[PDB]
Amino acid sequence: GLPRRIIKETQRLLAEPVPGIKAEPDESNARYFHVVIAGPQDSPFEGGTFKLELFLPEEYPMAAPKVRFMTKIYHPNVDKLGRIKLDILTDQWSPALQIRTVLLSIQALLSAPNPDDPLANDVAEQWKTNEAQAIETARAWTRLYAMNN
Amino acid sequence: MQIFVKTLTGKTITLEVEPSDTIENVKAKIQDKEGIPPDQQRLIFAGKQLEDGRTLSDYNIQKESTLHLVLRLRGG
Amino acid sequence: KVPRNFRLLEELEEGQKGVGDGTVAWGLEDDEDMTLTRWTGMIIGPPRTNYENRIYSLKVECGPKYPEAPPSVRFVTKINMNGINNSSGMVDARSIPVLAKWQNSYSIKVVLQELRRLMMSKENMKLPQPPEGQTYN
Amino acid sequence: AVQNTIERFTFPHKYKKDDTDEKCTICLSMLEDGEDVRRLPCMHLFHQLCVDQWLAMSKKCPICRVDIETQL
Ligand SMILES: [Zn+2]
Ligand SMILES: [Zn+2]
Repeated sequence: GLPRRIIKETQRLLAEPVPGIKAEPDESNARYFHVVIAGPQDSPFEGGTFKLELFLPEEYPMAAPKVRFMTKIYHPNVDKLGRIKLDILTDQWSPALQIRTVLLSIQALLSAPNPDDPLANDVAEQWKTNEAQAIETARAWTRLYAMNN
Repeated sequence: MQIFVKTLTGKTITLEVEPSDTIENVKAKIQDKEGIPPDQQRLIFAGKQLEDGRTLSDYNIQKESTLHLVLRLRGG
Repeated sequence: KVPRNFRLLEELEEGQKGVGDGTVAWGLEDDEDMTLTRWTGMIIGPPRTNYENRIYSLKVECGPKYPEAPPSVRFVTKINMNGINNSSGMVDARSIPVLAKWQNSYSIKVVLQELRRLMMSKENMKLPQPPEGQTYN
Repeated sequence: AVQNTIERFTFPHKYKKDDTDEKCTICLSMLEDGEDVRRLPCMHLFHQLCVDQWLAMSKKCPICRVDIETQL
C-alpha cells in the first residue's frame, strides 16, 4: 500500500472536502486525484467548473504534487496545456504543505490572477494592457470551456 | 555625470553618463566595465524597471544616483 | 499506474530540449492540444545505409491507454522498410520489437531511436528507396 | 557532507512525553516518547528521519522556511 501520510491526507480530503473543490483518488491509482474547482464567486470564472488532475510523485512529500488544468482557462498563470505557475508547486515547495493547501492556493489563484509573474505571456500582457477586456475574455472562455463539461 | 550601479553582492561600480544618456548607452557601458551583455541586464531605480529605448532623465535620475543591476530572466 | 498526462508533459519537455546528436526529435502536432494525443517525429536516416541523411517525418498517436499500451506510428515520408505499409506509412507493431514487446517505461524517443536502429539492420540497410521528399497520401 | 551541517546548527534528541499533543508536519504522526527528534534554530520540531530527508535537499525549515544556518 501507500505511505500513511497519503492515506491520512486522502481520508481527511474525502471526509472534509475543501469548499468549492471536489477531489477524489482514482479507483485504480490512489496517487492520482480527479479534481473539480468551481470558478470563484466575483471572479471572471464564476459559474465555471474546472477539471484538474493532481499526482503524487513517488518522492512526495519531498517533491511537490504535480497538478494541471484539463479544462482550458484564460489566466496569466495557466498556459495552453493547463500547466500552472505557482511558487509552492516548484521552488517554494515544503514537505509540511499538503494537497489541501495546494488546492486552496490554486482556487485562490483563480480569484487573484498574477499577470506580473506570467506563464502565459500573451494573457499577462493583455491582463496588464487591457484588464477589462482580459476579464471579459476569461468570462467568455468560462462559458465556452467550463460549463456542462 | 556620475552614477553608481549596485549588484546583489554589494559591489558598486561608477559610470560617466549624461542625463540625456539612454538606458541602452548605460547597459553598453556596464558591459565594457563588467563584460555583461545588455540582453542579460535589468536595471532598477527606486522600485521601478528602466526600459531600453528611454532616457536617464525620464526616470528623474540625478548625479550620484544608485541603480540596481539584477539578471534579466526568460520569465517565470 | 503511470498517469498518462504527466508522462506526456515530461516527454514534451525532453522533446523541446532535444537529445544526443539530434538524429531523432519529436513534439506536439498542435501546441494547444491539452489531450497531448497527436505528436510529430523526425528521424535522420543513419550512415552506411540507403536511408542515410534523409529526413523522415512521422506522426505518433498516444491514445488514452498510453503508456500502458504503445503509441501508433505512421511515416509521412515514403520509406521502404520491413514493417512499414507501402500505401499508408503505418508501422506494424509486430515488426518493431519495442512496440511488439512494449513496456510502460518506453516513450516516443525510444520508439524513434528503435526505428532508426532498425534502419541499420541487414534486411533494410540496402533496400531501394523512392525519391527524397516524397510522401504517401 | 550535508549531514555535518545538520548536526552543526540543529539539536537532535529523544522525545519526552506522558489531548494537547505535538505532531510531525512531514509524516503527520504524533511525536511519541523515545522517538529521535530534531529541533531547528527557529525552534520547530520534527522526527529526525523525516526532516533529515528534507535538509539533504534544502537548508530551510519546512514550516517557516528559515535557513538552519541563520544568526543574529
Ligand atoms: Zn515524522
Ligand atoms: Zn521553522
